[PDB]
Amino acid sequence: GSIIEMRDVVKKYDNGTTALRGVSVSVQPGEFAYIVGPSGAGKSTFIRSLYREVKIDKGSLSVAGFNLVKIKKKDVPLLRRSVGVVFQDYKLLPKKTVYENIAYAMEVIGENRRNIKRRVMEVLDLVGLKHKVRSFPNELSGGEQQRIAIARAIVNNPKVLIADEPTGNLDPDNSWEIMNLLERINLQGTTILMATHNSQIVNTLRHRVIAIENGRVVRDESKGEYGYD
Ligand SMILES: Nc1ncnc2c1ncn2[C@@H]1O[C@H](COP(=O)(O)OP(=O)(O)O)[C@@H](O)[C@H]1O
Repeated sequence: GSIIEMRDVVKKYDNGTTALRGVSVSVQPGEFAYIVGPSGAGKSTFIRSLYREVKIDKGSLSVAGFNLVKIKKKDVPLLRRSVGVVFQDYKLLPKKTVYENIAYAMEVIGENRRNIKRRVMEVLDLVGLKHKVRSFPNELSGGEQQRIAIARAIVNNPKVLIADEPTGNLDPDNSWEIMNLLERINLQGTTILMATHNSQIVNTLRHRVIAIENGRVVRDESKGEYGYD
């Protein structure tokens, strides 16, 4: 079945503003989708709802098998275990080695010695930074920081990866590197939802395009174009 199912989802903030006005999106496993649209359209409310940070007021929403309306807050961490989140403002722990930044998310859930150092070296190979396993974050470039952040978000192998403007703070070439890493992640099966306003990326790296405008899905196309300024 669908890994993300959103039907007639309404999100009203307490100040009367309605960020989502009955949005319906169906995402199969392994899909790679861009979330585009003018600012204030509700892109980030859309994605924030996908890991239960935002609670919807009306409609149905299920992510990775979890009914997000009925999920108990005590279970949201279990939801996050299947739903990794990458941010614009990549922020690693500064007094921790690259290895420790990645290993923390596995130590939390109590993974044993064996799987931790194996899994950390694996994801370090994926992001191509195993040669900096013992470096701290600020000897790392910006693009390298976002790559380690992405490694952290996928260390527990989540089924879904929500990326809010992953390249928003990176120059063109480092953004291509982030997109290539996201692509290889997607090819391994991870469903990737990427909110973005980089039209070059969207138009060269053709994937599904979900365009939101004034809280409503205005466009949902295979290998679509960016379609904005
Ligand atoms: N915490 C909040 N309280 C009230 N209104 C909010 C809140 N967060 C966002 N909004 C409003 O919801 C709408 C969508 O915002 P947002 O989801 O951040 O849009 P986008 O990500 O497309 O820029 C805007 O009108 C914004 O002002």
